[PDB]
Amino acid sequence: VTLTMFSTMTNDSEKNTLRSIADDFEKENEGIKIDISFPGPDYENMLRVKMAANDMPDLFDTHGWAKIRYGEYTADLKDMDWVKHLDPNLDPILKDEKGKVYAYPFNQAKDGIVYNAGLLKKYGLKPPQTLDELMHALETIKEKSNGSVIPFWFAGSDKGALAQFYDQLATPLLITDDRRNEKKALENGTFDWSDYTLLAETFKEMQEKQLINKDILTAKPSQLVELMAQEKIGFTLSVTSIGPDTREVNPDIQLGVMPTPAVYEGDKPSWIGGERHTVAVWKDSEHLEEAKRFIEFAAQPKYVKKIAEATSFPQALTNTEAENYYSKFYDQYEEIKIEPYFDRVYLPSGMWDVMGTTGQELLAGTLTPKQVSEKMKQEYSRLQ
Ligand SMILES: OC[C@H]1O[C@H](OC[C@H]2O[C@H](OC[C@H]3O[C@H](O[C@]4(CO)O[C@H](CO)[C@@H](O)[C@@H]4O)[C@H](O)[C@@H](O)[C@@H]3O)[C@H](O)[C@@H](O)[C@H]2O)[C@H](O)[C@@H](O)[C@H]1O
Repeated sequence: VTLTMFSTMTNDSEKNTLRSIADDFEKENEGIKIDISFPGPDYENMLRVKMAANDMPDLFDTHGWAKIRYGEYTADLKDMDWVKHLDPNLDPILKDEKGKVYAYPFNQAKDGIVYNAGLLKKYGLKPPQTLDELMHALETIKEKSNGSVIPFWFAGSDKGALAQFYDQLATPLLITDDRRNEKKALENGTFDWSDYTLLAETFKEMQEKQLINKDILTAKPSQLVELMAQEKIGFTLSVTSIGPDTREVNPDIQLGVMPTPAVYEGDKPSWIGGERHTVAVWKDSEHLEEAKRFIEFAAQPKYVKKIAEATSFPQALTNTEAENYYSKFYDQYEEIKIEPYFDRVYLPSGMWDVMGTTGQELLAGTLTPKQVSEKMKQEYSRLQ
């Protein structure tokens, strides 16, 4: 029997690691073969088509939507052994009031911004805690290195790489400042999107002042490691997970990680948390028990550790004696709270693609910042 498995993993390191775990399983389980697909930027649409057809892979990544999008398609995992080791922070995300456990997490999100620590030290820059401090850090980097380095780098041929910027900054913009937020209108379903303009404007000024890569619209995730590894990049969104690979290329580099900065004075930064890579079992799998056996195999301390190390993402289980990759900085920001992804819990499914699409067009010049907010509103209403 062959089990189908789908994953949102796009990093060669992590994908191979997953593959070799799948292989170790196959060699310990005679009847059972595992085929894994990694469609990356096309993942979410492929799974929407599979849900609509009700023809799901046996194992599939839920990538932040286990309950809200995939819930009806998932088998209940609550009786599996690994469950007692789930980091409590994920309890409300992967469990419901019935006791159901919707998916198994390979890791979890703790997303901010990654930077070249040695470069920041060279320009007398502390890690920015506000958007405005970030913009100033970008300006210093540019003029101080005299244009040698790209202050903030985005693989903008990939929509998600741009959506990511908006999605993270929406939190401090619209949610966390209890004096300036839009939770009520978001929970009404009446949010008008005027605030969102600030984000699009910010990105436009970043390209206006050459604070980002000029090849942003053509830049691909492939190219990042190379440039970080040769000290031509100040900042990237932490989700690019390049610290493992760039170290393997150049062990001299001191990278740091910092939370997503605040937008309004008085507000604090936030880590953005929740699911990153998960595997759920299709409720209607013909090999339910085999599919769960893969998960049980994968949840062994050793394989948790393998998969943990293949990224810089923190671990999801409490059972691993291993420290998180950036535990050093996390101690330094023990004060900072964790927020869920803005699009995962405050928006209907669909807004992520619009976020990324409109990020591209802003950069290409097809839309002004105001017209970006307008497209988001239009699509947000359409989704209700
Ligand atoms: O991050 C918030 C986002 O989370 C879910 O999105 C799922 C996501 O899956 C694919 O990307 C996963 C991929 O992300 C990283 O890689 C890149 C390049 O660094 O970053 C982009 C996302 O910011 C991504 O498109 C690029 O591949 C990460 O390093 C890697 O480990 C991950 O496997 C897909 O490409 C992307 O578009 C998304 O569909 C969630 O569904 C979203 O709603 C949102 O909350």
